[PDB]
Amino acid sequence: GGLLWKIPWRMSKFQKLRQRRRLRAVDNVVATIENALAKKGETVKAVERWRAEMPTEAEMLPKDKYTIFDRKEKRYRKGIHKLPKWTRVSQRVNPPGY
Amino acid sequence: SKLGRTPLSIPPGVEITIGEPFVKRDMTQWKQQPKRKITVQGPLGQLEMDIPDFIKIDHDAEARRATLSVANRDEKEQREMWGTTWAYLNRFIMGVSEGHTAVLRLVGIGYRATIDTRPEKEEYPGQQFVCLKLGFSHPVEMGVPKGMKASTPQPTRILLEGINREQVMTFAADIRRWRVPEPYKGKGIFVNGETIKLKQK
Amino acid sequence: MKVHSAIKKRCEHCKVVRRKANKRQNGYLYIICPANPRHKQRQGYR
Amino acid sequence: MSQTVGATRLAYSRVWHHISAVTPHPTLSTIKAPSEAITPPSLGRLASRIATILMGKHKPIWDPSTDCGDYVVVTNCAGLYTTGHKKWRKTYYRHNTRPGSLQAITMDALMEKHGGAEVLRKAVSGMLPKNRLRDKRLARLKAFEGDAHPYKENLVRFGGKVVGAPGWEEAVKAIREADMERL
Amino acid sequence: VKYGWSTLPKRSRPTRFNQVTQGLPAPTSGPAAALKRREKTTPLRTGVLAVKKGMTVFMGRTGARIPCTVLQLDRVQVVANKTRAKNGYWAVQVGLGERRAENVGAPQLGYYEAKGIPPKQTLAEFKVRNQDGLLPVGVQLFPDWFHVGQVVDVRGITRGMGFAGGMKRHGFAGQEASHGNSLNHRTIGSVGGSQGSGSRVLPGKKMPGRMGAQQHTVQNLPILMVDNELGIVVVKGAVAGHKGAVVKVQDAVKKAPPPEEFVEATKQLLNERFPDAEEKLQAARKLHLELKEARRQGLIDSLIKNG
Amino acid sequence: QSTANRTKRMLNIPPHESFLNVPVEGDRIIFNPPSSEASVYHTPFKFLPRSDPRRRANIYKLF
RNA sequence: GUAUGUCAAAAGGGAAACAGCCCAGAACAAGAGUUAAGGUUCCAAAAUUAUUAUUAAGUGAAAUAAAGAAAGUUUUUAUA
RNA sequence: CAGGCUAAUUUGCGCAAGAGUGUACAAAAUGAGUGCGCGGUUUGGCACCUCGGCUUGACUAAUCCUCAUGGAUGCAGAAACUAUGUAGGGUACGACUGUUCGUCGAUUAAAAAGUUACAUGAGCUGGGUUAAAUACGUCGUGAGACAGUAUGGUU
RNA sequence: GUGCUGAAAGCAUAUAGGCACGAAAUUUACCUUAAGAUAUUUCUUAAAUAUACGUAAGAAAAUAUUACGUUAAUAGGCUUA
Ligand SMILES: [K+]
Ligand SMILES: [Mg+2]
Ligand SMILES: [Mg+2]
Ligand SMILES: [Mg+2]
Ligand SMILES: [Mg+2]
Ligand SMILES: [Mg+2]
Ligand SMILES: [Mg+2]
Ligand SMILES: [Mg+2]
Ligand SMILES: [Mg+2]
Ligand SMILES: [Mg+2]
Ligand SMILES: [Mg+2]
Ligand SMILES: [Mg+2]
Ligand SMILES: [Mg+2]
Ligand SMILES: [Mg+2]
Ligand SMILES: [Mg+2]
Ligand SMILES: [Mg+2]
Ligand SMILES: [Mg+2]
Ligand SMILES: [Mg+2]
Ligand SMILES: [Mg+2]
Ligand SMILES: [Mg+2]
Ligand SMILES: [Mg+2]
Ligand SMILES: [Mg+2]
Ligand SMILES: [Mg+2]
Ligand SMILES: [Mg+2]
Ligand SMILES: [Mg+2]
Ligand SMILES: [Zn+2]
Repeated sequence: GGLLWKIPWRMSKFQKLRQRRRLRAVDNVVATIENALAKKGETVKAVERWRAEMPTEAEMLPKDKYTIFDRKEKRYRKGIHKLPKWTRVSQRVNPPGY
Repeated sequence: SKLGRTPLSIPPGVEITIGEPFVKRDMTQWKQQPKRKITVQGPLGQLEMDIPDFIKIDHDAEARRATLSVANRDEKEQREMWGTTWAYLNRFIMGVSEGHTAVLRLVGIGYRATIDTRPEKEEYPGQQFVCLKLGFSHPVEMGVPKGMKASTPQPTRILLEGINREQVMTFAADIRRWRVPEPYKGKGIFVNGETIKLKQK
Repeated sequence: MKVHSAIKKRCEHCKVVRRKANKRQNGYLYIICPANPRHKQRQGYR
Repeated sequence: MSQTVGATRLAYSRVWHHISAVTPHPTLSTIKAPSEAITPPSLGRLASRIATILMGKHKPIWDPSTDCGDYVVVTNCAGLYTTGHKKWRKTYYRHNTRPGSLQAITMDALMEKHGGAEVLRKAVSGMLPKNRLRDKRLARLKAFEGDAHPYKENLVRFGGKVVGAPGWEEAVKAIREADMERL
Repeated sequence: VKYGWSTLPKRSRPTRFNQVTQGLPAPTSGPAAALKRREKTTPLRTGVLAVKKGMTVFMGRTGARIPCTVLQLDRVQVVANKTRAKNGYWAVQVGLGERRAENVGAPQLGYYEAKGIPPKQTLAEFKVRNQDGLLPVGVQLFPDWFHVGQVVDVRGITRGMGFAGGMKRHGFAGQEASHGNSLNHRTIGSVGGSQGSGSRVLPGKKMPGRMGAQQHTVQNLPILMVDNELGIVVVKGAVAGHKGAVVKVQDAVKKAPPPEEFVEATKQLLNERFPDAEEKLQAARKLHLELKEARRQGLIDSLIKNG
Repeated sequence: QSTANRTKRMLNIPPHESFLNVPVEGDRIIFNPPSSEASVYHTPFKFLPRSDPRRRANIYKLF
């Protein structure tokens, strides 16, 4: 193509820091909701599903925090900043093996 | 370095003088590394070198020995110069005591060498000039550097002598550069037993 | 001399060295052999 | 508005600062330990400090429209400190719009024709705003190859002690102590 | 940058503060470096100013016929000397001819007044190698300054041609003459490439313009005849300019200097023909101060009527 | 810049570091000798009369 | 074709310059106000801010050229 | 038509591996079918967008000559082969063809290529292509047509 | 491309360190143009100097450039060769 979308293949240490904090912030929203309901003895299927198949920022590997799965790439990995609205959508899990 | 650890046996007559660390101011460099001036004197002559300061020399007089050591073996630069500085000293000691020699063999029909004087091209008074007839339209004349003695026991053999090995072997290579040995007949100038494998025909 | 991107030893007398490296250029990897001068190789172009 | 009503004579005056390219600089050097390893300021790190003085951005009254910059006398530019192999592998280019007339030269070859002063002028020049004050500000940079320069009497002083001299900080403190004996 | 790599302002003078005696490297640029890289090519002696008088042939006593150009020396004098201490290079300033005082300006009238030399017509500097090439001020240079067989370089101004087209000025071939060509028989044709080459005419493009009236040097010309009575120096070959124009003759730069015995023999003739060059110069310098002081005070009229 | 608000931010110069170390839990008086020329109304102690009680050790000594 | 969004009909900040990407939806001003994306040696507002390692090639530093070669270097795991 | 995107293809190249040829012996030379790439010269795809010669250059380097140089059971010398540096200068004349291209004659150290709107028509040329005229062949019931041919045709 | 010394790595190595050879390319040199610091025991107190005008030209589209103007051979005429 001749139209230039200058998007670097890797992120800067500043974009990574904000990513860690956005993943950390989401964990606090879920924990705040889960703790508020536990005090009343209630549960929500969405929360129970999140805490079951989604890790916390402290439990994620750097590769899972800054990259995503892409079957079209050489090594099946791709910069997470290449996902649409990547700063406002949740993305923490990739297929096993990649 | 297994060579640097090896002590250096100072034969009789040879005297090693180690100076104190000094730095000469250079206007183009912000920091010059200190160096030590080592003078090896004896019968044939005297030689001097400037070694880095991280190389420590324990000169034993009554025992006539001198071992080298470095301040940090894990540094690449210190390891390298440990063996290099040891090798240079071993040559300085054996050169001021016995002297280094190089033999050049001239192979070919019409290859001759003669030692004479050329007062018109002499760089210093009494400079000897090795004249070589090597099949060229013109004569090849080379002046021996100050500090060496050249001779010709036979017309097809040259003998160089001096206290500095780097100066002797460098001059031998300057003469050999006129006729490098060829593989088809063996014609050329051979230095210190240098040989060349011949060809089929 | 043979210039290749994949230089390899061809006998027990071949040696890998990096020559012509100085304060201006990085140099080249060489295969030098005192036995056979047909083993001489260089990796990289000027 | 009270903070600006007064005598602005000395705020807009041209101060003559001095720096040596060979003296170690604990602030501008990257190595900070041990004390014997502290280097002088590298070419670009020194140039970035100078461009700030030439612009006047160290002054609390700074404004980009006003030319409130100072002078900077640099000495010992022959020992300009550089890292890696910049001295022999960095190239400076030049063209005059004529195809084929591209002029190239290395740093070591430029220091042989015009000395280390020109290497520092080019580095400071590119760090200044690209406007009509760039040539004036760059002209106030006084770069010399050795210790001799015609401004040994212009350098700022405090009690007769030039800034950067051995005991210039004691001369300054002695003057302020005697300045508090008033209402 | 205006010129070259140097961004230094044009009013700054830092040269005397960057000295080699202080341990600094010798620069590759500057007067000292410029002279050093021209020591082998700079002549040892000075030259002479001569007037091109015409061309002819030199007939040899055995059959030789050599074309040649005749250059006459008309009262060639040494007017001034240049030194490194004062100018940054060695050179001798030589004069030619005479000129009416009224046509000479007051600045030049006082320039010759301090030297004891009559006002000249043309001045020119000849660069020498070292301080041995400087000559006494006020000595006349004759054709014997050169010897037969001496190779010299001749510098002059070429014949002017005015505005010249592309054929005469650059050797352009032109275009066809009959096979349909329309109004473009002597024209330059295309002046460059299209958008892909800059959409502009490139600098240095060869175009019509003025031609000639520029300095031109012919190197390695032998001297065939030397006659002092006629004051001519016959050199082989052709020389730039018209008859009656002044040219500069000097030893060739691409050839070895003349023998040392000859360079000294010529300097020895100047001392014999002008043994009072220094006594007459200092006397003229002394008078200049007296007249210069009178002009300052306004009493010059007195010093004129006394004699 | 495009607006006066943006021009004010690009020309911003921070306050003096003395005013940045603000206090907490209460008020505070600090010694802040400015880098400026003093007015002629700051009479030196040598020009004060012997009766004037304001004569007193330097503020540095009062701290 | 399908799903989602933007542009189209959306200015503003970031991406050197930029219809479609990352933020964010311009009623008008004031403020060292609080922030987003994005950044903080100089051009140019903000760190020459701290910690641990690697690289010596200006590699790289806001658009990853491949297979491959190799006494470049570091680490780990076996081993003499 | 040109420019842009693309690179299947190319009369454009490189690297890797090495069946095999080289009396012997893989790598002097040679290199099946292949793999990994570069490049933007050819023929094409898309549809963002509706010739040749002469004169005069500039630039690239993947080099025909000239300069330095490694390898060469297959470098005795000479000449040539291959390869590494290197683009300063040169690369001409004629016959045929509208020709770039190509074929040929005869010299030469050599008679190499490419990009630039397949450089250059507000600088020239108009032979080719080329509207009106006309004929031939073929096609069409015909008016006419043709990637045909021929003579002529406001630059 | 070709070396000397020589270790890291007891050897080897033109690898680090210390020295060197080496091309129609480069740089210098050479030539022209531009640049205009500087020089002269230079000139100038209302000038030095320059221009205009006239005779021209080593110059020439204009312009510019280089000479001369009676204490003068600048152009023309005349005379001689
Ligand atoms: K004067
Ligand atoms: Mg584009
Ligand atoms: Mg004329
Ligand atoms: Mg013609
Ligand atoms: Mg006509
Ligand atoms: Mg343009
Ligand atoms: Mg234009
Ligand atoms: Mg619409
Ligand atoms: Mg917008
Ligand atoms: Mg940026
Ligand atoms: Mg703030
Ligand atoms: Mg700032
Ligand atoms: Mg880079
Ligand atoms: Mg379209
Ligand atoms: Mg060979
Ligand atoms: Mg050349
Ligand atoms: Mg075209
Ligand atoms: Mg056109
Ligand atoms: Mg007709
Ligand atoms: Mg080599
Ligand atoms: Mg060894
Ligand atoms: Mg060796
Ligand atoms: Mg010249
Ligand atoms: Mg006219
Ligand atoms: Mg007359
Ligand atoms: Zn081998």
